[PDB]
Amino acid sequence: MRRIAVVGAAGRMGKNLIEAVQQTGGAAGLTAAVDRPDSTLVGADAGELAGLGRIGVPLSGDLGKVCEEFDVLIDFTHPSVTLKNIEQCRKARRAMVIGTTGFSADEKLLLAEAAKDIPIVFAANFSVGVNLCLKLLDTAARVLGDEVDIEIIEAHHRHKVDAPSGTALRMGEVVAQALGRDLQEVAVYGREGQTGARARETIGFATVRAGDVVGDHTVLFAAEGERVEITHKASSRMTFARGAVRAALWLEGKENGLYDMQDVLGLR
Amino acid sequence: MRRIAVVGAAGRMGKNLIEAVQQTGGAAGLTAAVDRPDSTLVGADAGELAGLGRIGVPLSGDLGKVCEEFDVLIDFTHPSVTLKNIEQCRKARRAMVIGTTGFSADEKLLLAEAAKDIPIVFAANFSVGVNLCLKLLDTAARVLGDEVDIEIIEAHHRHKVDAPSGTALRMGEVVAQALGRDLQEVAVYGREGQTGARARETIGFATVRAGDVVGDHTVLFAAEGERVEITHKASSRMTFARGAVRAALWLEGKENGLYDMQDVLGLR
Amino acid sequence: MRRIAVVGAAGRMGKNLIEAVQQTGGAAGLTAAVDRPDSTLVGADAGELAGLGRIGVPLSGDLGKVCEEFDVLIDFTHPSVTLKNIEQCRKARRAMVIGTTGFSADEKLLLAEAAKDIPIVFAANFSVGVNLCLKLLDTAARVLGDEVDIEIIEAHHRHKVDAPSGTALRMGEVVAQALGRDLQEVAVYGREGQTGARARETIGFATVRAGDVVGDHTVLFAAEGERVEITHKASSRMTFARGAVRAALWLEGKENGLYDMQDVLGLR
Amino acid sequence: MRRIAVVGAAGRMGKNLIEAVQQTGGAAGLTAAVDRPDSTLVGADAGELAGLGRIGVPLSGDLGKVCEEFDVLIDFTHPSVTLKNIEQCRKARRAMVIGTTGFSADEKLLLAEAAKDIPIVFAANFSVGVNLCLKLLDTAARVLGDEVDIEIIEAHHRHKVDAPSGTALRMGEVVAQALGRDLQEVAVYGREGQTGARARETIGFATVRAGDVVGDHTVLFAAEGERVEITHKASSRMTFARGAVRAALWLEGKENGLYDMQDVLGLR
Ligand SMILES: NC(=O)c1ccc[n+]([C@@H]2O[C@H](COP(=O)([O-])OP(=O)(O)OC[C@H]3O[C@@H](n4cnc5c(N)ncnc54)[C@H](O)[C@@H]3O)[C@@H](O)[C@H]2O)c1
Ligand SMILES: NC(=O)c1ccc[n+]([C@@H]2O[C@H](COP(=O)([O-])OP(=O)(O)OC[C@H]3O[C@@H](n4cnc5c(N)ncnc54)[C@H](O)[C@@H]3O)[C@@H](O)[C@H]2O)c1
Ligand SMILES: NC(=O)c1ccc[n+]([C@@H]2O[C@H](COP(=O)([O-])OP(=O)(O)OC[C@H]3O[C@@H](n4cnc5c(N)ncnc54)[C@H](O)[C@@H]3O)[C@@H](O)[C@H]2O)c1
Ligand SMILES: NC(=O)c1ccc[n+]([C@@H]2O[C@H](COP(=O)([O-])OP(=O)(O)OC[C@H]3O[C@@H](n4cnc5c(N)ncnc54)[C@H](O)[C@@H]3O)[C@@H](O)[C@H]2O)c1
Ligand SMILES: [Cl-]
Ligand SMILES: [Cl-]
Repeated sequence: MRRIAVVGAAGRMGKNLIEAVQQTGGAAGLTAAVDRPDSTLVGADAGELAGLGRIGVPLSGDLGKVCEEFDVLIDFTHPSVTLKNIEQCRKARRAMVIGTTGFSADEKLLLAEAAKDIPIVFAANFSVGVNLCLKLLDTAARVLGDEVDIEIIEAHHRHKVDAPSGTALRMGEVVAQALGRDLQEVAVYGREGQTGARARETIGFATVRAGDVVGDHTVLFAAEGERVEITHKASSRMTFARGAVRAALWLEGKENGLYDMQDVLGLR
Repeated sequence: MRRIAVVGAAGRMGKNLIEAVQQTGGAAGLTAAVDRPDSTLVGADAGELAGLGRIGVPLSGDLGKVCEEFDVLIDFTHPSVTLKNIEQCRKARRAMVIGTTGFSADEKLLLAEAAKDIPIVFAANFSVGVNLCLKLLDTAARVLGDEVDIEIIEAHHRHKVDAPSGTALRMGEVVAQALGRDLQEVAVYGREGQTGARARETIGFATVRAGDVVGDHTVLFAAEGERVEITHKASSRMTFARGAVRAALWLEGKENGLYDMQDVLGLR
Repeated sequence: MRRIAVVGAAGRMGKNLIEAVQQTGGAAGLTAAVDRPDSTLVGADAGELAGLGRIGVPLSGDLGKVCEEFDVLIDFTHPSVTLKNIEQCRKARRAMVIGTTGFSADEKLLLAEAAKDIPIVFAANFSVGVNLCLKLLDTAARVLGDEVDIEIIEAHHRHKVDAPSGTALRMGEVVAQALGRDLQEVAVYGREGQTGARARETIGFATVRAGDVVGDHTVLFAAEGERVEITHKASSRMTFARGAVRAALWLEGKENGLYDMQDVLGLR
Repeated sequence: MRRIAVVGAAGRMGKNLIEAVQQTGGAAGLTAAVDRPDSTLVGADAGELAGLGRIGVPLSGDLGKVCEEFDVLIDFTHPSVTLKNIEQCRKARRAMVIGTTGFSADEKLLLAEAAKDIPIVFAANFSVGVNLCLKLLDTAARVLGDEVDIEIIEAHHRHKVDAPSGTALRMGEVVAQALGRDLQEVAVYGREGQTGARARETIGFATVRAGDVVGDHTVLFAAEGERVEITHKASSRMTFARGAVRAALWLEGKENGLYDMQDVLGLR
């Protein structure tokens, strides 16, 4: 089977990753789990810590002591940690799946550099469903062309501070690019009063903020006689964990390089 | 059976009214149809003109010519026309259903003045479903109270000039009044950038403009653990015609006065 | 403030109840938390156990030792436990909110008996949104009458063994009763092949089983020209916890008796 | 401009085709309109008959009379009629768009035989959105694989006789073929009682019959953490007419052969 290590294992995503690894059924197995060296959770069973049954893998504090018991490392931590993990995995010639965000430009260049020596999957969004939708949106925009009005409707919980969501904006950009438009020029984010007849080129954003919604995204393509909607509904962050594990498996037998979920899903 | 006349019978709502009347299964029947005396369609069968089979009712040009041949007049024309229609019905002591919009405050007083002598149903919206939703919203808002975020999502076709719709704003007003809020003070019509966390008092409007959508309206009430949605979808203007016909039957036996659809539907 | 005890505090619902109590903001406060006497969690902070900050209330093993530090007891345990709690609360003249399910008929009679001496809220479903929807459905069915086709669409996760859900069936019964129909006679649960034109009286159930869906419920009322949909979407069991806490507060100053959520919500 | 003739011009699709042709912004124009020689509508303007302004094209009764006045014939009539239409177009060497349904396997061979001499677009469904969705479904199914539960939810009006729709079954077949399943073996059309936990291979159909719904189709792909939905909503039969007109323009310059909408839309 595929031997998978998880670093940041005691974290929110790390716990989800442990779970998604066990849910592959002998395709993969957890062989290592690493968190902070100064963590009082060090020594505890990684399975128990994630709310699962006892797996038989203790939480350890140093990737170096276990750096040879795995085939691939999945990393959802913090840039300063991932850089150190990159170093150890590169030296040990082990593949990586990196979900950590917030890398600086210089920190990013290190990723491509390490990708000379090891195969890496690096993605800002590991959701299989979201990445699939991004491809479907490109196909739909190209087929439907300038016949349709395109509107992006999203809902998120009452605590979200940014609107529209990063995902909605990305969907907007996919559509804009497919139709040769500049999103920033044609985007509308609200409507109040006498707005007038809709321009065909407009990409409209209707944004709902309410309750505890994890994240709903719909792109509507509407013309006379018909509507097409492509919709993603998230219920938890397990979607990112499952996509990371898929990436970890996909990496088996792959040439050195820097890949993303479009590669993993065969959508590029 | 109930003898129904339709004025503005060649118009958009007029044609729908003819169809809605004929569809009553024999409870009612069309006995007169009037449009402009100006009309080139004068003489043509009312059924044929509405795309139905021949009904046996020619399109008349003068309400006065057929004044003594109907129990109730349904009027979807124009304020100037209705004000004249009213005086004729008032003198002939005939009941009216008035769907015409755009009356001044003074003219409404004139309608009421006439309603002293005849029963009249006068409503800004004759859709049974929309008026029902207005009542359901008041109930929902009172029960859920300040615990929920309330968002009003609507979609209309690409040629609609005003946003949010009059129906969406009315839904807004119903919820605001139930919760003791000033809609103008708490309404939000768009979201862009760092809007920050949502204030509970906010009534948000997310408005979609696209394709040929006749009119979709949803009110979302959201809190931790659950969403409640009250939704109306219009497929054609037949919804208003059917509601007007329901009013015309309801008027039978009613004492003089000025009524609305909340009276007709018993929602008051 | 309102002093609230929670029994079954270490359980799934008990943990949610602790959380919903703290989320009232001085309207209520947790003063006691009881679970199994033989629990090794006894002594631990009820707040910490539920994943919250330290509340200052230890988990105890016996309601009797604390039976006077609270105004109302919320109980989500098991019938054999609740019966004992009923006894202690009755003697101490303390109100109760009972969410425990699975009572036998004889066990139920004890509830009504205790309700001679104390005020009790007892409900099979403590969700405010679901109970609200049940009332809205009655209003809608009565207003729309035999003009509409009524269809109940629900979705639940891939592990649910019963179809349609208990909630969908209850919604079906509300509608059936409102229109004077027998649900069992008019219900349809699937459609395959040449089913023919739809009978107006039919109440249709379209049931989706997929993924991890917690529970979506929609009642569609459809006629020519329009659709009305009343929809409840659950995201977690916190909805039941929040409704129980509302009941606990509602009980303040109430006469002895047996109440349900229709009373709490003022919908009866 | 492209010279388009419509046969069955007085029919339901015929009228829609006339409108769709006139709406092309001058890319195309109607030059002939044929219905039964039997027709009482013979002589009437094609625009007027379709509820449009006078177009200047009288309804003809014989395809042979106008055989040399169009580049492409759009045919939505009846198999017996189309088989004759084909031989005339074949001899006049005129391209065809055939929307007529209900051909035998032998007659399809005859269509192909004719397609040896003229270019023909022949499709069971001319909606651009529906055909697009068929392609998106194949992509979605291949990417998501055996990880998801796949459910097909559709709604149609109260007079539709067959369930699920032909479009829903086709969507079922697309997904089944992508995943190497036998649709007949894995399809489920209803759920009642203790159905038990869902098998992953199952393709579920939840079918709604209600009101005047022209046709809503949704395919849900669900797994832990996320739902993906691909949705088509038809508002009128204009969707098929617009697609047929797109095909008629696409045919310009095409070599002889038998084409479908996957060719027209480049989805192959
Ligand atoms: N790409 C995606 O799809 C996606 C999705 C969700 C989150 N993220 C990113 O994943 C990262 C983690 O998110 P989280 O919410 O899981 O944060 P979190 O803080 O819950 O978990 C982070 C873990 O890193 C551990 N950690 C810190 N220093 C360490 C070290 N030196 N060695 C090992 N472990 C160490 C912390 O102890 C903690 O357990 C963030 O960058 C977040 O943006 C990416
Ligand atoms: N209350 C509602 O629910 C509702 C819904 C839709 C429309 N409306 C209102 O209905 C009215 C008409 O709507 P429409 O879209 O049918 O417009 P329309 O212009 O198609 O119909 C107007 C008809 O009135 C006829 N008319 C004009 N002067 C006349 C006269 N002196 N005597 C007789 N007929 C005369 C015109 O010839 C035309 O046929 C507008 O005020 C619109 O706002 C109300
Ligand atoms: N009415 C509703 O809306 C609603 C909603 C959800 C669950 N429920 C009902 O709530 C009950 C609990 O559900 P759960 O899923 O929370 O089960 P759970 O088993 O997670 O929690 C039950 C708790 O009861 C505790 N318990 C057992 N014996 C006890 C005793 N003698 N004294 C004190 N505590 C004791 C157990 O230790 C456990 O912590 C069940 O009857 C379930 O059907 C009702
Ligand atoms: N492929 C698609 O996407 C699609 C969509 C809708 C309908 N259809 C098919 O289109 C066909 C017609 O659909 P409709 O609903 O428009 O039916 P319809 O009967 O309204 O139209 C039929 C028309 O054909 C005319 N006709 C009959 N014999 C004729 C002849 N010998 N010469 C000329 N005209 C003649 C009739 O007079 C009538 O006007 C059916 O086969 C239907 O299945 C296909
Ligand atoms: Cl109500
Ligand atoms: Cl694709």
